[PDB]
Amino acid sequence: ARIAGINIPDHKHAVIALTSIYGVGKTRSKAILAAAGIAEDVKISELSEGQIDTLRDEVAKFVVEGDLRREISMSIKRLMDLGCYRGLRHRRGLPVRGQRTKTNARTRKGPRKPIKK
Amino acid sequence: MKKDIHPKYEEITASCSCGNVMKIRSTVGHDLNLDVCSKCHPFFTGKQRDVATGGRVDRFNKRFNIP
Amino acid sequence: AKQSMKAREVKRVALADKYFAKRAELKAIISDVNASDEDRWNAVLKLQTLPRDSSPSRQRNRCRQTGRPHGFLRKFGLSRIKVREAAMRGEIPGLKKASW
Amino acid sequence: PRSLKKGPFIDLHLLKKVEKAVESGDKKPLRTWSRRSTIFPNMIGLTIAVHNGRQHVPVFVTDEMVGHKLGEFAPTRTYRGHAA
Amino acid sequence: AKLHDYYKDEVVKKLMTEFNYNSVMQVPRVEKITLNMGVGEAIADKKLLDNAAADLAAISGQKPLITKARKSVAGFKIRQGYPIGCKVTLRGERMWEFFERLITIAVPRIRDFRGLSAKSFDGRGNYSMGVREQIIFPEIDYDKVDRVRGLDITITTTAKSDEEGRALLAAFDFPFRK
RNA sequence: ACGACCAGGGCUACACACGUGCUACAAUGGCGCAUACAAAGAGAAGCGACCUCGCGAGAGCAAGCGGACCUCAUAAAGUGCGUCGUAGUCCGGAUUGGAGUCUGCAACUCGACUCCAUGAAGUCGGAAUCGCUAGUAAUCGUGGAUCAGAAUGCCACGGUG
Ligand SMILES: [Mg+2]
Ligand SMILES: [Mg+2]
Ligand SMILES: [Mg+2]
Ligand SMILES: [Mg+2]
Ligand SMILES: [Mg+2]
Ligand SMILES: [Mg+2]
Ligand SMILES: [Mg+2]
Ligand SMILES: [Zn+2]
Repeated sequence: ARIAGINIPDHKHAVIALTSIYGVGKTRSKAILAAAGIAEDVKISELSEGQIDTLRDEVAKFVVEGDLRREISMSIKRLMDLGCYRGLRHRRGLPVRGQRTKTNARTRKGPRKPIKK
Repeated sequence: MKKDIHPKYEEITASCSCGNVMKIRSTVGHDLNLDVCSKCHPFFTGKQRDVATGGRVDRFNKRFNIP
Repeated sequence: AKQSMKAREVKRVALADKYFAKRAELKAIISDVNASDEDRWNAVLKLQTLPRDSSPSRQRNRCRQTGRPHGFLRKFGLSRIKVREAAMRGEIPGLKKASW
Repeated sequence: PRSLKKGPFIDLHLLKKVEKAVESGDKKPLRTWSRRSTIFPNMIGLTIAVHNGRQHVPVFVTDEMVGHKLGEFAPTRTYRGHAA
Repeated sequence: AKLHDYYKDEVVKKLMTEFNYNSVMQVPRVEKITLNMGVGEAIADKKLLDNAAADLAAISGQKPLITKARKSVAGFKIRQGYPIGCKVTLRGERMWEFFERLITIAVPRIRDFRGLSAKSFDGRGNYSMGVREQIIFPEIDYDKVDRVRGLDITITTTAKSDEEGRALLAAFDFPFRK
């Protein structure tokens, strides 16, 4: 049901449903289910409330949701405040991990502009 | 103070990494962990604080010993 | 290419041959898990101290006849143009035009 | 990045100069071209002039800078925009 | 509270010997701390000022007063009476608790903190400083802030001059640049 | 000095337009598990088994191989069984944060790869325009040259068809 302040879907199998939590992906979701001892092919709807309480503890074992989002934001702020290359590139919305800017780079730049004219 | 216009203000505890626990009234509502306070800030203390976990200088020493 | 560029490659081969052993010993120290960290640090700084041209990785295979830095074939030691010219003149044994 | 088993990389001449600056006051900026060297804790508070390819950009070392390269704080290319 | 008791227990004695005040009612004392946010972009968006007011309420614990333009100013496109600011006057226990929280927690949080200026005294012993980032306060969670803003902190004292104002703040271990 | 040596930088820039590609937009599919069938090649400052360690990239030890002997190297699409159930999704994998690994004096600009997290656009593309007549097109994997490292390029090779 509700874990880490979000509602994991009922129809979805447990592994996929836990992936909905930010900070949780197939690898963490698969582990949580192995540590709690619940089969992955069980729907959240089939799961009893007591098992859900156990899952919530396993999710707390990992930073997720707001505490993670904050960490990511603070790290990006760190790079921009430092004045490093990766910080200036975050400032200009230009690709930070090397990459080419002559062409492509439209995920970072977003949709094209009409040549500013 | 006017009733029902002010945010809930209540006593909380702030624990610095150095272990200095301070009882401060505030609006946070949840106990808050602290990384640095006036007691351990280098400028206030006048001496470099013991390297705390998480600091870039601390990470550099754990992963590799310069000498 | 230029005479200067050929001189450069001869110097690089010479310095890499002269310092081959020195570099090998330091790199083994640096990669030795058992070795003390202090020893590893000294070995790292020592390798930095040694000439850059001494690294074998700064050697560009060039055509022996001309010095071209592109189109090198290692079996022959020549660029594509000089390989073609020799193959056509019969100066490379067993090298004939291939059809399959 | 560089393997941890190898340890952080720093030029020998720069390492020498920085240690001399810790021993003396040496507030004076350290003009260097070693943009590939890693920032070590014993450089915090010092001003290092790192080359951008045409000029040495002064950089005041801070605590968040440790573990990064010097060249990360001296942009090499000047882009001020296309139409501007 | 804890910092108020310190003033009576320790600060008054230090000042009385240092300045040779004859009456205990002659020692400088802190009157009020005013927190000010100039939301000059409120003209474009009313919500921006509301968010700033919420931030000020979280930082001090008192509902902020929404300050308005004293006169129309054609330069900034403001007209008389437009809400363009928020202010909080802290007195008593709430003042002493904000002061304590500031020096003890928020001031050791500004990046590249070399010390607060000591010439910012106004000539009458009233100190004024400007936080350039509000995330230094523990109540300001960086995750739910719309935009990082700044605040002006003014500490109004009964000190007669700058010497006496610096001494009162110094006695509370204020981090002056020295 | 338009010659020569060196250290840094650039050739990787980025409002933009085009050429050539890759990967998609899914159910003739995704994922999990079990399992079958190639060809052609390379290799001594090299290919590097086994075993052990690590989630992993990799590492440590160490045999064999100048090779129809050993190694790269366990083809993949396929097949069987489950699951998903037409959703921007168990599609897609761009971007970005954190942590690594390897090569190399040295990976900041500007390497490849790994792990954990993030989960863009995209629901089949206008005018136009390209390739192909049979083991071809389509699709699927494999090797090589260059090369310290660095292919979605290139040159080759077979599988289904
Ligand atoms: Mg010539
Ligand atoms: Mg080379
Ligand atoms: Mg050069
Ligand atoms: Mg080019
Ligand atoms: Mg997928
Ligand atoms: Mg052979
Ligand atoms: Mg869309
Ligand atoms: Zn502290």
